Amino acid sequence: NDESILLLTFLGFTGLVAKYLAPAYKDFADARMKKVSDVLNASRNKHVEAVK
Amino acid sequence: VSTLIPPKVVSSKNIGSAPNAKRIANVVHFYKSLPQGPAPAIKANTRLARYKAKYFDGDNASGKPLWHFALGIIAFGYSMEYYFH
Repeated sequence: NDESILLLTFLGFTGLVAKYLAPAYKDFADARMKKVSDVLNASRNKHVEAVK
Repeated sequence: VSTLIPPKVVSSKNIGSAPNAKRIANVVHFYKSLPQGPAPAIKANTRLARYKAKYFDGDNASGKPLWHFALGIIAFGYSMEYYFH
């Protein structure tokens, strides 16, 4: 009935929630672990040449 | 008056220098560190182990679990809002 249509509409909205047209938070997170990983490359190596 | 001898006095000089403080630090930081990703414990087995390997791991980390939560409410139509308040 009317109730079933409302759930279907939000599932379509939830489907649109799935896209966000390439969501920023996806790339906002994507920028993070690379930033997190890269500094550990620099920081750990920073004391590597300390003994070198 | 004679031949001075400061070429060989590092046996007791290698303690006060600043790099030695870092030297004794990072060498302890190195020996026990796992070599090549060993002991990562990738096989998680605790209650809902299947969930721990599909979405709870964090590889996806999306709105599927809340979608599963929402669908659980939908499947409970005639249990909470119908036949009850």
